[PDB]
Amino acid sequence: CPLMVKVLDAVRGSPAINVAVHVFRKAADDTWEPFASGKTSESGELHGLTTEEEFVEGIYKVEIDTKSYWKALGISPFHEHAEVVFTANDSGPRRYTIAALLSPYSYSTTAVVTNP
Amino acid sequence: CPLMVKVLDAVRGSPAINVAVHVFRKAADDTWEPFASGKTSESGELHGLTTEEEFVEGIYKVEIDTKSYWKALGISPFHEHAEVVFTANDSGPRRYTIAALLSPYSYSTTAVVTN
Amino acid sequence: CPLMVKVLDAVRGSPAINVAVHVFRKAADDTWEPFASGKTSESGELHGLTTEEEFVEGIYKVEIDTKSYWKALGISPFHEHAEVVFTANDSGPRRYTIAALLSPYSYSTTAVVTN
Amino acid sequence: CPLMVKVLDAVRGSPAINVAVHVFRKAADDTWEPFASGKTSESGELHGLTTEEEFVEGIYKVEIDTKSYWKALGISPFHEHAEVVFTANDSGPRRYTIAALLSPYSYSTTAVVTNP
Ligand SMILES: CC1=C(CC(=O)O)c2cc(F)ccc2/C1=C\c1ccc([S@](C)=O)cc1
Ligand SMILES: CC1=C(CC(=O)O)c2cc(F)ccc2/C1=C\c1ccc([S@](C)=O)cc1
Repeated sequence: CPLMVKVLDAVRGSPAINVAVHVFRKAADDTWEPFASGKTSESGELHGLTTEEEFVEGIYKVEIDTKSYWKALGISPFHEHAEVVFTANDSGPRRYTIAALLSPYSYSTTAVVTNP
Repeated sequence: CPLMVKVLDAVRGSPAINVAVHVFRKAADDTWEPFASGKTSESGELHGLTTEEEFVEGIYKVEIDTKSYWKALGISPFHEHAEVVFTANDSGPRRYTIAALLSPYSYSTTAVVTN
Repeated sequence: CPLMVKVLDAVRGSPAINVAVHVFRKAADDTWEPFASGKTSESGELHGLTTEEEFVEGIYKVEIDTKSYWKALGISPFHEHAEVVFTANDSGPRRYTIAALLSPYSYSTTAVVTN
Repeated sequence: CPLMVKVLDAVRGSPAINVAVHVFRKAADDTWEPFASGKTSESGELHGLTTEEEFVEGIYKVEIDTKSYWKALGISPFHEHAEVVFTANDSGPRRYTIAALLSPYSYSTTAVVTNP
């Protein structure tokens, strides 16, 4: 599994469950093409977005739909979403975990990049 | 000053100086329109981006060119840029400070909305 | 002002106001000696903790009473307090800003060391 | 496993390996008694610190030895260590993960608390 997302909720001290995530890849014409999407599980994790074969070199945007997550919990958050934009596989195949920590007016995102 | 940006460097423990920042507003057709830009000062701050007259309710994107910042320090970063997308509202508090803390493989962003 | 503290609230997007802060210096016997204290202002800041004459090289602990802050907002927090421990050095930059971002089950702290 | 530590390195985008961790518990006389210690593994994780039986109600301090970690990588960091202080098991047994993200002049710590 070459592309990982893991989301935590800094208000509840829990995984952030059912968080929608949309992945895009920059096309040759410089537009964002839809690449993959999904929702975090009970554990706050999202696996199986892509395969090594399909996950080629490129610039990727991981959109984490934070506003919808917070709204459902009765909180009016600041951000529309978190977007994490990065070049992937530009030195051969890697495994990426995008880790996000969510508060209503703040978020952090960290990448864990490993060589399999 | 309705909209300020402050950027800090978590590796050097300093303001992040000369970081390019580009602000966009979402247009009716859902495309991003350039709105304002600048570079952070020696205090890591960017002021005078817009005015209260111009800064109307709407969706905005603040783009922070973190990749160029790290490259100028000889450090290989993960992100192309940091991206902060939000709705500006007239209701609640109306001075917006977008704060950002930068590491090569991590960033955090916080909004300070005051009266 | 050799040592400043700024505290932000990540739930409300505001300065963290009236947060008690206690500063300690490590004594020769490795015990913590009270050094300075105060409460954050309406801007979430604490100034005038010490002077350049008094703020000598040594190990310091800045304790931020986050638990009481959350309790006053009716929110159940994880931590007893935030704890920031560091060596003050004369060599490098010498205005220290201890910045802290608070969530109920999370906090971040950053040091801004300037010239 | 009722007490978890997981540490990441925000400079290298990797787990923080061989990070020393010391756990203390507040005694009846208000002193910090040594409770458990260990080092993060290749995955940045530390397991097996304690057992449900030994992990009773109390106030705990998790000290993460960040300064030694950074020094070995040739970086002079700001903090001596991270200390995470919390009441545990004060409403019955829980499982705790203390998650830390490290930069030379900054750190964050989040708790993930689950009911088994
Ligand atoms: C070690 C670690 C993990 C691994 C895990 O949970 O399995 C993690 C996962 C997430 F989804 C979010 C954060 C973390 C984390 C540390 C951490 C990161 C950012 C912050 S922000 C900058 O306040 C604080 C702490
Ligand atoms: C109080 C505060 C300020 C205000 C200031 O210093 O002027 C600030 C400005 C920034 F550009 C970035 C962070 C902070 C901050 C606390 C803080 C925020 C995020 C993190 S991340 C999530 O580790 C950690 C600490």
